[PDB]
Amino acid sequence: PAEVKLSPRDREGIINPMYDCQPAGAQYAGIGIKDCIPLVHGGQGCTMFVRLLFAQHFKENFDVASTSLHEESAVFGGAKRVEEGVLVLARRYPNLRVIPIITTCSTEVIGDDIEGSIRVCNRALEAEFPDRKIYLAPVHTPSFKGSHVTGYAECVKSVFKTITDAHGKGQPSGKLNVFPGWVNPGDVVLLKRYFKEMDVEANIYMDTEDFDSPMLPNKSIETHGRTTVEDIADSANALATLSLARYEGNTTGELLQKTFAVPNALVNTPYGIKNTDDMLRKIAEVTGKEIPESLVRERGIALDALADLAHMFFANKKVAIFGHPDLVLGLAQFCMEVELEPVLLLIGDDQGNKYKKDPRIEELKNTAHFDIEIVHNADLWELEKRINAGLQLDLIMGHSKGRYVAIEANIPMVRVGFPTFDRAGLYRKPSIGYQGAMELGEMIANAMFAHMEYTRNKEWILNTW
Amino acid sequence: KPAEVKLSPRDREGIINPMYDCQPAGAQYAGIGIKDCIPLVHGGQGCTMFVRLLFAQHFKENFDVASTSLHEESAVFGGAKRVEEGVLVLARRYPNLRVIPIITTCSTEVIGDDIEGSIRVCNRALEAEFPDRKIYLAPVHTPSFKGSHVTGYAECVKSVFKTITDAHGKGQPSGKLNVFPGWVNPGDVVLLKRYFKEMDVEANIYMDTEDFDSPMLPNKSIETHGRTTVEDIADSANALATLSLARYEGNTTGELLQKTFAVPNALVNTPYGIKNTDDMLRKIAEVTGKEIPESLVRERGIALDALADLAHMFFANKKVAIFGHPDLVLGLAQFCMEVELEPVLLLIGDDQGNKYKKDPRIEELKNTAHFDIEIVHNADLWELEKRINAGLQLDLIMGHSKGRYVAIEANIPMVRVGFPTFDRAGLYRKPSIGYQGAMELGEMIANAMFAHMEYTRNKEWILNTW
Amino acid sequence: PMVLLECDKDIPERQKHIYLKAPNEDTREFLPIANAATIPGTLSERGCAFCGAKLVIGGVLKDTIQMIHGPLGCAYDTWHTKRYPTDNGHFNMKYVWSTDMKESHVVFGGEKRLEKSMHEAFDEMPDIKRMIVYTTCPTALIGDDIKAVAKKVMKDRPDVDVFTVECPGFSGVSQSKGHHVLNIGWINEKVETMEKEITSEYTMNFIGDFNIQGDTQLLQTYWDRLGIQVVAHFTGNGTYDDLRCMHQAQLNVVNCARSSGYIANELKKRYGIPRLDIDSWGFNYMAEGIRKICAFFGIEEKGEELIAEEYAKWKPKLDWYKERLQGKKMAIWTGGPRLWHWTKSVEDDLGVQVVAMSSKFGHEEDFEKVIARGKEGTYYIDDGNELEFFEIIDLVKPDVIFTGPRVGELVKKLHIPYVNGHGYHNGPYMGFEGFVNLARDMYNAVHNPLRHLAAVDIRDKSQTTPVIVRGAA
Ligand code: CLF
Ligand code: CLF
Ligand SMILES: [Mg+2]
Ligand SMILES: [Mg+2]
Ligand SMILES: [S]
Repeated sequence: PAEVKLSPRDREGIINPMYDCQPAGAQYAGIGIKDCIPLVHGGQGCTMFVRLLFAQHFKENFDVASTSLHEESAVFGGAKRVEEGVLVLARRYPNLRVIPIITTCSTEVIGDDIEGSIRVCNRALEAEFPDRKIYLAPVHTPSFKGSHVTGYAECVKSVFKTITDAHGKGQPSGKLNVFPGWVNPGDVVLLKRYFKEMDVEANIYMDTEDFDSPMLPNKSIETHGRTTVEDIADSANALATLSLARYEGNTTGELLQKTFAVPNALVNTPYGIKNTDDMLRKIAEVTGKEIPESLVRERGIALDALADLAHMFFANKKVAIFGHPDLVLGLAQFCMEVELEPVLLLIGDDQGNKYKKDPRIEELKNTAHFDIEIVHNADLWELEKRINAGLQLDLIMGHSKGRYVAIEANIPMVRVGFPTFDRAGLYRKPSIGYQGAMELGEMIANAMFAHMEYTRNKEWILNTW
Repeated sequence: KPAEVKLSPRDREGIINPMYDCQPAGAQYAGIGIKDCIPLVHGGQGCTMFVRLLFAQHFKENFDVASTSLHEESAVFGGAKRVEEGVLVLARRYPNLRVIPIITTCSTEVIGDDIEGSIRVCNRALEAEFPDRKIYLAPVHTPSFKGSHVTGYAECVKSVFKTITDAHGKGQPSGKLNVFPGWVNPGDVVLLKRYFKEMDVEANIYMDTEDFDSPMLPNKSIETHGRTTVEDIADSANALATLSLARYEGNTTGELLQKTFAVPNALVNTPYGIKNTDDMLRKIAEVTGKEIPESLVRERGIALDALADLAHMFFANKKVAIFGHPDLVLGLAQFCMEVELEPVLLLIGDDQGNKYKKDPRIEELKNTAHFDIEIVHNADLWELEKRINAGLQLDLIMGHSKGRYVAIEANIPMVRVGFPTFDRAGLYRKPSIGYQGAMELGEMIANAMFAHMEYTRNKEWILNTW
Repeated sequence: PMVLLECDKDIPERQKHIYLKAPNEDTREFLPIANAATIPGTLSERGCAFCGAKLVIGGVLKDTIQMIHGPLGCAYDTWHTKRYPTDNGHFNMKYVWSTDMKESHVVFGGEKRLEKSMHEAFDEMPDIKRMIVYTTCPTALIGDDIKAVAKKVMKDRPDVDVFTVECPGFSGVSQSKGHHVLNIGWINEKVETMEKEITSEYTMNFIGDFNIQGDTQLLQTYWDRLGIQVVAHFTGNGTYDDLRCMHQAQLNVVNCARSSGYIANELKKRYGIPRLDIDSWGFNYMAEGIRKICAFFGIEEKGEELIAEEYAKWKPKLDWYKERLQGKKMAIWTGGPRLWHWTKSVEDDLGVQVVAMSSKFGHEEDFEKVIARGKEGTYYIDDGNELEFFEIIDLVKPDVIFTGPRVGELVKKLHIPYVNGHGYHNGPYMGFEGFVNLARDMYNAVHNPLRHLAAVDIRDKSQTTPVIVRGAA
């Protein structure tokens, strides 16, 4: 009677949304580009609340501007607000090179002609700044479909289309393109090390390592995306694209394959051991480079650590996971590797028709020995209501906006995905790869250990494990 | 009335809840960091087996240590034959064995076995039986009724270095630093190796325990070994300088190499916190003539950025108790004050108070603290529990896992530091020293406080927009 | 004079929004423009009208569903961002509700989607019988009539009460418009729709306090000591039904005249309840406020007992901080009122010099107040933007900035510490004890070893790493 079931939320309304709207994800894509300030065409909250969200996750400022739609534009249209906003950015930020122009619910409803405004601004900018090139990318992100996951993917794709349309195909680079998806600076640091150890040249899109910026003696601000116009333009010239996230950048890898014949390889997001193994095998396949001994060792260190935990503390423990779909599906596989039982997976948006075709669902259906409920179009009330109805969980894995569910239910909780504002430093700690699997497993154990102490549940057992 | 930093002894003769183990345990720890070494603990069997268990608790790994298996007969009539047989049984069964620290215990110190005489007997016997091997037998005098595992670690390092360098002497200058980090984790070794690599400084780290965190490999090979070789130890006579990070955990070996071989020894504050790391790097630059790299300015800046998110918001005016090895207690007290924590109670666990009173870091604390600090020497962990019972208000404890029940029952968040940290996972892989270590310590403190705020419903809504 | 900053050379209209107060000026000739349109593309700090209604005022209530009629982003964005505790387990911070508007609702209308969401919310939490419904950008644009839906829901479900607010984010110029729409609808529709027991000879409402880190609960210890019944708090630690009773009060005490003056003005017009403006931040300000309240009620001696005890408890600590904060330079970059509630109170009580102030959404009224209380040589900025903030820092070199966390994280790179001027560091900040809390955070922010450490370049042979000696009150 062994069943992995997909079902939608049974309510029309949302209580406690899992994700933000599309424009928020588009902003996140854009802030990873060097010399980029996204321009969010709509009311002011659509910008300011997202700048706050990024400050909650990263404890850093990121620059995003608004077009400040007001009442007159709601009656007569807002094109003049886009056009002014572009010029005001260009005039006041002399080094600015890229402006994704991100629509919102308001500006999608009223039908402002973004591409027409871009033609006006391109003419104005070419006349006023003859020796400057600014790339204006139209990003259509109505908030009444999809989520910040879809908006991220749409913005990446539009920026890549815009910049590669301008520069076309040149000389082969010998590099990989890599789209890790929506990951932390620590995940980017880990991937750079993997490619360096395997002697593989690669651009990671976007390179967000420097979001964790120093406080320096010279008072310099280094909190920038490192992916440049040049880096994005060179994507046309790659040997191949490695796409780690079906819902977070694969569509850009496909676009580069259609436009420039750069072959795209979509792999399972590298959460856990097998998914990391298979990612490295694909890298080896496409580059002809061997997997280095250093990665065999990191893998073995991870396995050694996880083996201290799995049958002692994890076996038969019931887990709920929520977050981005690539993360939820990848973490469910990781959980199984360490004998955890992910019985409830919650995915937070209207993309169920795609999720039903995800091959990882089938990988779960063919492996799990316990029922799995996958709730799509889920909110976080879907988790709280199921706990209130009697679902027994030993662990929750998810982002910080679910914290009160775990706190009130007295269930230990590991913070994963976005945003993780209610713990310190998690943006620096990998979750993907071998090291990431080890770090995740040790977070899980340490959360369980503290819970055993606070609840006096065999707390004496933490001596000779 | 100005703040006072007061040193006081435990007021009881007995111990309740000892902070440290005995000298032989620390000597065993020193020895397991040497490649092709199996320490031989001359005494009853518990003196070995309980310490192998202790290392398994901290590291979740096996380490090889042997016993001489003192029994009744040898306790009454002398244990030399047990030493001598144990050495030969080791050599016969472990063909790659090169170093045997012969570690005394309370029993074999009380009965007065002549360890140096047994070593002469064994050298004779080994030279005849194995004419193509050289095995280094180091006499390690570690009566457990003096000192602690801290002093026993320092004594074993010094005796092994004396033994090996006596045999090899001084030769070709190596151009390397000797580095004695003291009793630290594998993650601390990993950080130091990176610092030296980024500063283009060749160095031997004594002992190199990185590989204690060993992989589970496809070929089933066992790589859980110390990496410091005989050759590494012998080369200490040829170094440009010694950098000693721990006054109580290896500086006496630096001093012996200075006296014997004219290798200048530089003792610095143990590098817990920002200033102590800065000053260690300044000393390395002075002795080597090498610049501090930009990469370390950046790591320092990332640490400061992280700690600035925590200090005035969550840490200011919070009261801390710290216990552990003396170099770690004094260094963590300095780190705490950099981040606005107030370390009001420092507990150091052995009879070395005559040395602690002269520690320059005590004066550094006297000159900075704006709050009273009690430094209890010869402390046990009952000295902490009793003070809490009498009304000491603490917001945080920093110490090793054998103090866990104090924190649990008092409902005080604790961060696990020092040795052993068996009741949390992976801590041996985390640095505590250096810039990255300061950041990871500060974030452990914050995350422990954050969980405590949730469990106790103490303004748990505040963890949103800090 | 009015100031044209270098970063505003291509947006020179900004000069009429920035006043540098100079000796002998007639300030009436130099009042910033305020509450005017934003310039696109500036990185203004402003938010939207919906924020002002739901996040700032309505969402404070402890027992009310906050139904945001729109796509899910507006709801997500106003959840896990405020610090207004309650005495019922923080219901207000744990939950947010959306109608999850989809494309089909843009095409065909969202009224049935709202109605369904509303009944679901009441069904999921059967103990909750009160709701506020808010419009957002697209539900305003398609003309959904949320008042009509709410009317039907109340007819169909007679044990619930629903209030509605039209507050799409493009309305007005800032969050200010949301305040106004909410205030006026509440007094028009819901005041005097129930009554409560009167248990004191002395009654008041406290208008314009949102219980940031428990501010309202701290002030309530004063009212309870003085034997004053608070009919309603607008809206800190409040309830929907208490707000229906506001007409019963003898006196309206106002702190936030910006967000909440509207309903105090209408309560005076309609019910004759006098409006008393106070400052509930500031040590000596709090004493003035208590004395006014007690003079109005004729309980002066009870006021003087409370003041005496509070000064005995807290004044020595306040004065310890004043000794160490005297002469420090401060900037305040917040919504508006805290500029005029803090500039002179930190000067009087802590010796702190406020050298620059920026208001996101203040009106000309707020500028009148702040310039009346503020210093010469200080910059007064309406609707400041990020590049202006950098130029102002170079001009006035503050020792500390009271602002939101994101800006605090930006100025940290320049080694300038911050205190959260919105949600506080370690509050509450109102009242006698609260000003001591504010002073403690300011002290720990500025006299912080990490700031000194950050300035040291370890590569400079010439530099050492210092130690600083701190203190505690
Ligand atoms: S000013 Fe809402 S965040 Fe926007 S794109 Fe629409 S779902 Fe997303 Fe104010 S009312 Fe809200 S927050 Fe903006 S939309 Fe307007
Ligand atoms: S075989 Fe057993 S455990 Fe060994 S001593 Fe003897 S009774 Fe005790 Fe004690 S103090 Fe340390 S551990 Fe030894 S060297 Fe003495
Ligand atoms: Mg291991
Ligand atoms: Mg930072
Ligand atoms: S605003």
